[PDB]
Amino acid sequence: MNPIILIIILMTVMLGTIIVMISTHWLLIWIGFEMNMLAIIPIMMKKHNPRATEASTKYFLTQSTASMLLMMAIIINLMFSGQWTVMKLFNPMASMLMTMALAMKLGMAPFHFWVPEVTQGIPLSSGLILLTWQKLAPMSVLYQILPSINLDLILTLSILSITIGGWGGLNQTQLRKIMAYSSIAHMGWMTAVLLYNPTMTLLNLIIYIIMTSTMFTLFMANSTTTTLSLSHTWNKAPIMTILVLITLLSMGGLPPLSGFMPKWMIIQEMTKNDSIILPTLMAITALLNLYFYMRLTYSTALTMFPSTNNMKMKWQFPTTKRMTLLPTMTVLSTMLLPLTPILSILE
Amino acid sequence: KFYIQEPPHGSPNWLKVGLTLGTSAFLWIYLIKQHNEDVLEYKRRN
Amino acid sequence: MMTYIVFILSIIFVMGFVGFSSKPSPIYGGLGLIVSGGVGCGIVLNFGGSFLGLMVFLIYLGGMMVVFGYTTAMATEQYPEVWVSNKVVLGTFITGLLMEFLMVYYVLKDKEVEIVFKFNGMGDWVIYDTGDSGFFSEEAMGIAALYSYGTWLVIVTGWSLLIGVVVIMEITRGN
Amino acid sequence: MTGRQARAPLQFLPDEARSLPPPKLTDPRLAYIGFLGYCSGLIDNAIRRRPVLSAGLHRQFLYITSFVFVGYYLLKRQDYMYAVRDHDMFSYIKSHPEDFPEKDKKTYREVFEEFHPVR
Amino acid sequence: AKTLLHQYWDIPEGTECHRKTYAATSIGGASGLVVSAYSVALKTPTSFLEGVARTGRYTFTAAAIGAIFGLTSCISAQVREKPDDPLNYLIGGCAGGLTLGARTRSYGIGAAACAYMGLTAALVKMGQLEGWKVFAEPKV
Amino acid sequence: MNLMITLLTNFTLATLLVTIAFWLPQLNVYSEKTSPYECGFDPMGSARLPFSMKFFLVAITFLLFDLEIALLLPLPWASQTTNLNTMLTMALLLIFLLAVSLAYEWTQKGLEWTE
Amino acid sequence: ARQWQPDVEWAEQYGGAVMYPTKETAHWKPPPWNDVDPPKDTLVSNLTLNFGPQ
Amino acid sequence: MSLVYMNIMMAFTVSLTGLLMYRSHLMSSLLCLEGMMLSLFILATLMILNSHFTLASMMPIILLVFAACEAALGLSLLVMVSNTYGTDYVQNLNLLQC
Repeated sequence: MNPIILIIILMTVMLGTIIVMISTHWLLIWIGFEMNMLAIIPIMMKKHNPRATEASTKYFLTQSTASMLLMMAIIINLMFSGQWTVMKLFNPMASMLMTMALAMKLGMAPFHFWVPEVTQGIPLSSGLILLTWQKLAPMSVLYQILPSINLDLILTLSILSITIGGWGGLNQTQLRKIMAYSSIAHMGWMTAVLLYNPTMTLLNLIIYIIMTSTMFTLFMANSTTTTLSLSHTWNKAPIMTILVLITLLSMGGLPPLSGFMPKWMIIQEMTKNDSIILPTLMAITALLNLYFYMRLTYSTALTMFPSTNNMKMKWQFPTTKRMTLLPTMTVLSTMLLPLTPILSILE
Repeated sequence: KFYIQEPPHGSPNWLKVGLTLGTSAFLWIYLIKQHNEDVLEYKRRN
Repeated sequence: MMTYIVFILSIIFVMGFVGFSSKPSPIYGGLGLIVSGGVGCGIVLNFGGSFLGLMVFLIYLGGMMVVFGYTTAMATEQYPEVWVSNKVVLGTFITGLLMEFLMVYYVLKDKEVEIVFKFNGMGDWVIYDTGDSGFFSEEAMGIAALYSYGTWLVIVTGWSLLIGVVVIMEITRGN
Repeated sequence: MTGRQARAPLQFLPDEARSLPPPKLTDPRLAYIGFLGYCSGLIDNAIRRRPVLSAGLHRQFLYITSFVFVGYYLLKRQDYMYAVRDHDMFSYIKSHPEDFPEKDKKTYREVFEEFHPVR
Repeated sequence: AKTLLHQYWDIPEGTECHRKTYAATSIGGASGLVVSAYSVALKTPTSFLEGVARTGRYTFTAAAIGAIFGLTSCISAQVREKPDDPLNYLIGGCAGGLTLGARTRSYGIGAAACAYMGLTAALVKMGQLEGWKVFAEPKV
Repeated sequence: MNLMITLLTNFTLATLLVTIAFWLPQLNVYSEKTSPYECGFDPMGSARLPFSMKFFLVAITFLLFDLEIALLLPLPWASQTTNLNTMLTMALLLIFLLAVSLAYEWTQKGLEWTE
Repeated sequence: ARQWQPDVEWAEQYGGAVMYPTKETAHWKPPPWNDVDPPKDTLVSNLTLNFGPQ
Repeated sequence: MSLVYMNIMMAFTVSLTGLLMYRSHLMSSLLCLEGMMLSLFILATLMILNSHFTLASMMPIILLVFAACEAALGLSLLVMVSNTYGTDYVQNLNLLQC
């Protein structure tokens, strides 16, 4: 774990996603996906335990077979119309297989069974950087080949990912499985607008990445895996309490706060079509993905749990950690309600 | 006075604050220059 | 007399490769796999590709060598399974070979097979090169473009392979 | 929508962005941006257990300068995008006369409505 | 499949009875095979006979739901003969929920099944007769 | 299929060697010869026993450098182009990167354990 | 202070493996805190050979 | 249509299902992933050879060098798995529970 080596590996993560962004040849997109996987393995398993071993194993099998399914899709594309241009496809079969390969990649509800596991054991830097890049990079390709996708696939996977991410979040008393189901819910709302106006999808992407960055920074500030540690961080530091309050409420997406600018604009550029019953069912399930946020914030600051002593000992020592960038991403994530005509910065 | 064996800080560095104020004054100068150029550009094209 | 010889090599390829994919012990799996790799090399060599198939047979072989080393290393039973040893493996092998011979029947003695596409069932001398003046055996230059025009592509290829080397080293070191 | 200068995609402000007025001084949105920078610096001093509104005044200056500069370029992008949308809309309006019919907006001396009162 | 749910919608109302009910049984059996395939895929039933027994139970209940719903749909449409109001399918969904409660032999879950399934089935009729689209425009 | 003709003839040669080994010369009295020999002692269990290995890096190292052999093999056909200096630049970059990988795992003692 | 605060039984609700138990809930075990399980041993040790007489 | 295309797609689908359902060995899984790689390889090569698509025939060599280094990554992870256990079945994977 020389820092030269880790700067190299994260530069290759950078290079993989930049290759996915930059290229119109399909082989380069597949290579960028593979390189992203290859570099994202040893960011994990900085631990020794078989937790990280088996979690990386599950990730390897699912992600690798999704990449091979993508290569199948590109091959059937060139058994049809012969072009290496990232453009409109010319096969419903190849588009079906391609969207299902990306569905296994970024996680849909029939395909998400590796996600809470793979976030269960890994350290927090690994989880942060895999969630940010591995949920940014396939959405680029989905933005690229949106005009040739059979709508039932995207729409059904979106609805089902929203309702599974809502339903499964009600039980897990850790932190990372809550975060994984929240990731499923936001990826559902990111995919659900893709056939109508993708500016909304990419705005949903950026705001979700900022929210997750704040979330994982406020879990890097304190070695926390359950709510019990969150109660101890109530009793050790006061500003962390109200920051967890505001950030979890913006994860819920409430109107005066700035988690509402994705949902509301999505309902706008969704209900300017004549689909109404399905968006309002989506938004009722987006009400449903919020109770576990509420019990989390209940456990953090809204109640007062008994804390063990040696926090007496901890009072002398301040939280002199590193932070990635906590306050800037925090107030950029939370006070950004009135800048809704900064929709069009993204397009 | 009153401490033990370590100030981790308390006597502030004379590198970072000078560099940050220098580049921030640079950024204010450049943005004022930008806005003056933009007013001139609008009243130039019209 | 015979004419479908590329298709028949494909049939032998699919037979051995499905018995490969039915997962017996990896010893027998590698046996069926190298059989499948050799006859696939024969397919692509007989189709028009000069060296690429013999090349990929060599590469794929060396991969199977290392795979055999690790299946000697790690996964051993008190008595390992063969195709005809257990119920489930035997059933899967018979059913896969059954689907193969059924496709053989519907291609040979029938007209059209429409499982995913309307595949034209007749012999693969069509379509093919109509005697064009090569003089340089097209795929040779078709690989020789990789060092002429292939600037960015081998850069990212070698870079990813270097990263592959250091990745294997650090995952083994991370004890 | 899709460019409409899908030729230089990274061109954050094209040559056509030199025709509309730039964002003026003390516009309310850039004022709110500066207020957010001030609150950002306040909460950043609140993190590190150092006194609020104290000993981070250079960081106040730096955060406010950074956000005002960023929001300046963002506002210029906003104005360019809405101007090109309006111009493309009006070109497509002027292009097709017959496809966008102007209705005879009749007056109410003869335009009937069913009433259906409430009692 | 879109073709046989299209066959179910394309039964005129109208009476081609026992055939509307056969289509409803086919839809219920398809749904039961879906649910049973997942629930035997993620349980390892120990053993294969018990897996066939569980799938038979779930398809049995869902096919009973489809049959009873088609029967009360046809009976309501023959008695009152008004295809406008969704009240016939409201009675249909509540009958299906009560019979699901009968197949599980609990009463409160059966009553909530009556309520939710009646409202959703009457809503499906209500939106189709009023005319709402299948999930999309997909245009703008 | 001339090579297939020759392969068929050699397989018939091999089968006549099999049959002349088993069937023709003499008889086959059984009942102890089938026992496995090590040195005069019947061993525990059998073979197909879990056998750990020494090399961990060297086999995967073989695999990756065989793949880089596969990249390097169209050097003869590449050698006749109009863009000569670009060919030379990328070829030297390929072998230089390959030797950097080798010397990296050589200085990081990847081969100094149970080779 | 007569303002009621939640207690150890609320904590034991909010602590453990999962929130809502089933008839299967004993198998989900309380996970460790360094995420490493120290006792792991099943005797995967040496193997014999009779390099013998002749 | 050239019937070898359909037959290699048949071999593809069966190797895919073999990669998905599997009894206990991770080794057989990596092995059949390598096989499905070879199937996609041969299919793509026959496509390019019918096309005379001689310009970008980098697809076979580069497709397979990348997918084989994926197989190398998998063998490293299987080394770590069989290091932290004796047996590497579906059992001794049940920790880190969903």
